[PDB]
Amino acid sequence: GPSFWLGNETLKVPLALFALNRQRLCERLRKNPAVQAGSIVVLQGGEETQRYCTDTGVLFRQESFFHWAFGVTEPGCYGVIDVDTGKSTLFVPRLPASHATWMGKIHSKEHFKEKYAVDDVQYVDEIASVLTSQKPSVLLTLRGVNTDSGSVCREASFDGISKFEVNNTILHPEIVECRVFKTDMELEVLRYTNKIFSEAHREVMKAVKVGMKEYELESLFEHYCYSRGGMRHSSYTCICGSGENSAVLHYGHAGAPNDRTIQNGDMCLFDMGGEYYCFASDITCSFPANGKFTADQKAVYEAVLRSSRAVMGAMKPGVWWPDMHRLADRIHLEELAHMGILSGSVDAMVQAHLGAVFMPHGLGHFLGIDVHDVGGYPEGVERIDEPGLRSLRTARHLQPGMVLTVEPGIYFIDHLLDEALADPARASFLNREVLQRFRGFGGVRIEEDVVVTDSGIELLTCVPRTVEEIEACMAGCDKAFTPF
Amino acid sequence: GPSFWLGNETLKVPLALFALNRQRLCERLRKNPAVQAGSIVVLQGGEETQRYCTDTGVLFRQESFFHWAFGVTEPGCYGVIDVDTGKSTLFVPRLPASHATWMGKIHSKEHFKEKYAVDDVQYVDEIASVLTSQKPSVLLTLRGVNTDSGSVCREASFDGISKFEVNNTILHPEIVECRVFKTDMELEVLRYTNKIFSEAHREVMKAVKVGMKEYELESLFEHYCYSRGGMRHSSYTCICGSGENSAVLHYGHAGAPNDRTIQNGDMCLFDMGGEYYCFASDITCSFPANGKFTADQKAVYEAVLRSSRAVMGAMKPGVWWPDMHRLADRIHLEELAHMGILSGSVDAMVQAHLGAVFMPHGLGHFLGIDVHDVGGYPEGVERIDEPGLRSLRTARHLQPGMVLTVEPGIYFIDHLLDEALADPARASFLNREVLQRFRGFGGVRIEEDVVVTDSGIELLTCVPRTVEEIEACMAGCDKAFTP
Ligand code: PRO
Ligand code: PRO
Ligand code: MH2
Ligand code: MH2
Ligand SMILES: [Mn+2]
Ligand SMILES: [Mn+2]
Repeated sequence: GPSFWLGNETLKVPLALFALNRQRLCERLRKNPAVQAGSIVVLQGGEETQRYCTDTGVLFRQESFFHWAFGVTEPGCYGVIDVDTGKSTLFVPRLPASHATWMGKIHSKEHFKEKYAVDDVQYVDEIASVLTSQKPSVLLTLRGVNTDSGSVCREASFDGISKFEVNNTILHPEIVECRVFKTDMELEVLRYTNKIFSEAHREVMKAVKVGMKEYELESLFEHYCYSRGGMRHSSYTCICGSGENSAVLHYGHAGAPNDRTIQNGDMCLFDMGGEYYCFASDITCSFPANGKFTADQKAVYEAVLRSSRAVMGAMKPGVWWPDMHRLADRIHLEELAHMGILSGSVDAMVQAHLGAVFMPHGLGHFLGIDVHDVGGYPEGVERIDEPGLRSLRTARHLQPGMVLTVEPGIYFIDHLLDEALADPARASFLNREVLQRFRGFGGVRIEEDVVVTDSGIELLTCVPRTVEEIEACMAGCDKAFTPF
Repeated sequence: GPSFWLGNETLKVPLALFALNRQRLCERLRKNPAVQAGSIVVLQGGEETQRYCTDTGVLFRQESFFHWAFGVTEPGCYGVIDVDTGKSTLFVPRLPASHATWMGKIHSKEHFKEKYAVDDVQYVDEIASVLTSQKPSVLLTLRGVNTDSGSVCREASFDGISKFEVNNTILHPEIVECRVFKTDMELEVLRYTNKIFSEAHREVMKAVKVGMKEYELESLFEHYCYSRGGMRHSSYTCICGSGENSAVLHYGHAGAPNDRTIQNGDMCLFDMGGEYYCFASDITCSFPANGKFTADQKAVYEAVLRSSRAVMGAMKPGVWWPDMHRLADRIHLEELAHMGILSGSVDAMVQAHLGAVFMPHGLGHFLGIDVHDVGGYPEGVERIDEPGLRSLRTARHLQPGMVLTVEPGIYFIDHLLDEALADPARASFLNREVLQRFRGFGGVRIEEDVVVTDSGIELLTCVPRTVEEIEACMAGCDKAFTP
């Protein structure tokens, strides 16, 4: 069958991937006792948007559920699935003649049918007539709450939809659950995005020089990924945090746009990712700007390497993700105590939530079509109201087919350190004279992407990770990729 | 005073630029009979957005009128200007403590006052109280129609604004008119954006090889502009059209995403643009993929070079922009006839609107904080209902300080050609025996950015333009090498 491809060495993604997702969704819905025979899933694709009141176009990226089901890159579409038969119908815009001048060839419905390997293609202006002729019992539309943004998913609507029976509660939990478990075809794409991003991280480690701006490395990474990987869209704003900026967890946004000069002695924390055909990946590398770890840098870094690998080594089906987060906390505290930053009983430190002072974010998150992927907190799975754990993006137990980031870190964040020092329950653990040396250190984060298997995990990411590996990578002469 | 800067060799932009814009707006409003004493201009900045229902952030770019007035890069702000005194007050978000963990330092109001060189800074939630204390006669807010998108500008609103007198008709045409005329400080930024984009276009011409995907060149261009120019944001999606794709005017969007393999013999049309600190520029270079113009490519290309240079040489204050569009049409028709593609009376071709078959878009547009900048069709300036001319983004007369693109092109667009061949009014002008050779050629567009001056124009763009200059650039010749 057909495949999405951007030529050269980019990955061919079969449109069969989306057909399988549609099948899986129907299979799940058929088992839901509330689902009536004759139901039709109705999804609405994204539309082109512009900047404020201007005619400046925003680069179009498909809505994630719609992509998951159909893989359609064009704006202005709808897609429906007959639950009982699995039959798919794509609705495409009927375009004006002037499109051929400004935008490109006006493709036939048959072109789209072949391109997307759906059962039928119709024009958007006929959606009410077409669905009427199919005599559905109920239209199943998408409405629910994303548990990372708190936003409500936008339900499909079209002129005439008021004449149908519409249910907007059943679909969301079911399609979310399908997205949580990746098919082998989806995993192939995530292996590819990890390959390209792993290569680009290596090129950045090779190219970094003291005196560069953070954004120079962001730019190089993005250029490698687009020109060599076909990765055009960003799945999130890149974090290139040097020096004290590596303690700022989502550094790099408009308010803090990666314009610090990298200095001799800095630690760099490079959290850079993106997507291919709307499949995301998310990798973080930490390394000394000047290519040589100091003793302090080695100690902090190897603490996070230790928790990274202890978590990966423990992950397998049935493991509770919050237990992995607490495992990382305990290891960080042990290592910070060995360094002399902390003293006392690590058991007592854990009871006082001291780990969250050094790792205030969740250990890691589901990954898929969104970087913070859906389904972390389905009905019955509660957020834990404790420091650190409350920021976890899932409190689920692991099952085969889940894709997770594993991203422990240790940071020196002044307002958290200052809170802890003011609190007698935590202050006693902290050795102020040693900690003072680490003020302004920033932090270290090591982020791997993994898939849960029947027996453990498959690591998707492949970057240098030990101190010796990183130092060797940075000292390499072959860049093999020199734009100007 | 303070400046915006991204270090290295990027441009330092004084915040005085925005203070001057505020002063100019107040001076214009003071002369407006609809404006009473005690008025306050109220603008609302852009907010952060996310992709659909996800927590995936969209890179924040400031709303253009707000930027013009304040130069503020942070989301969630408001800004007000006392018309009588020019006093400026910036309102910034009151941030949660957790911001310090995830997003960065929580800056004081004094930090922002110093950063932006405004007269006062307050928190956004205090805006009703602060404006109440100033006892304004009326709040002047922004509402009007963008004549390229047809969208209505978003008017500022806040909790409690219903307790004020609000006027939303006065401000828009006045702040638009201010934006139409660039200050010397604004021109410095547009000289810089043209410098970086011109350099990046040269790098693309040097790097292009038969067999590359179009998007490889898009990527290289963007990398130059960001890493060397600090140009992070795109002001529109790059058009990297090879072969027949060069006849698709806004090629490169999600539906046609620059994924064609460049072939020997292709013409390339690279319309590649962007912005620095929300100041745009927009440049198009056309060139043979293999670095050597064929006779046919030279002829089409030099036809557009001729119209480009004729328009640039004719532009000056008082010139009616539609007359420049028709000048380009006449030159294209003359040159297409000199090539043997057309025959007959060129006067008759013009009367038949034949130029629009080959150039269906407007000759060029205002440029500024938006790539298609505001103010092309103020009240009383009408769109001309003729082929080609109806696509013009302004029908104004030129005045000093306007910034325009000059972007004639010639394309071979099958459905427009076929329409002309079916039309007895146009068909006889076309010589199929020669035209058939140009089917699938794509097209050529040459786009320069210029400033209208007292004496004519200032050309901002600096890229190779003659056949010899382009061939030298693609062969890796240094700059300052003069064929
Ligand atoms: O947002 C999150 O969950 C992770 C934490 C560090 C950066 N990304
Ligand atoms: O949109 C416009 O007015 C011009 C025409 C060619 C591409 N940009
Ligand atoms: O977390 Mn990246
Ligand atoms: O038109 Mn560029
Ligand atoms: Mn992550
Ligand atoms: Mn233009």
